[PDB]
Amino acid sequence: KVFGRCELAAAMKRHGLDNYRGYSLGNWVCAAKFESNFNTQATNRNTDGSTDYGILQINSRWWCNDGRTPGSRNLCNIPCSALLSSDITASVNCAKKIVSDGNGMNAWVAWRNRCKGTDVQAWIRGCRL
Ligand code: NA
Repeated sequence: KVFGRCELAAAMKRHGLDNYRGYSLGNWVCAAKFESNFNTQATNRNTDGSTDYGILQINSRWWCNDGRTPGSRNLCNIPCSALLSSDITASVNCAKKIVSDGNGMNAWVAWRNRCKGTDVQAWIRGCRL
């Protein structure tokens, strides 16, 4: 599923992300825009052979099992395929675990480089929320 901007904001808010660990909803929508262009089925292979999955490009090195990332962990206890569903539930819930682990949203490179310190509210402007 490919979401509209406001459409995904509304879905993320439904699933408990708005101000989760002090991170406003705009932060989450901005991260998703630059990670996946709002596509639940986005995948990208990393140089170490791990792969990032879904709307927030969660990494099989630590957070899910895909069967082709040797010596990795599965801290969200899920197959990586779970992070590609039209239903954003598994991605939101594993993201809550990642952002709560010490490094906050700096875990997401696109967030650090393109959203952090920006006017992230723009990302929810015009959305019925
Ligand atoms: Na893994």
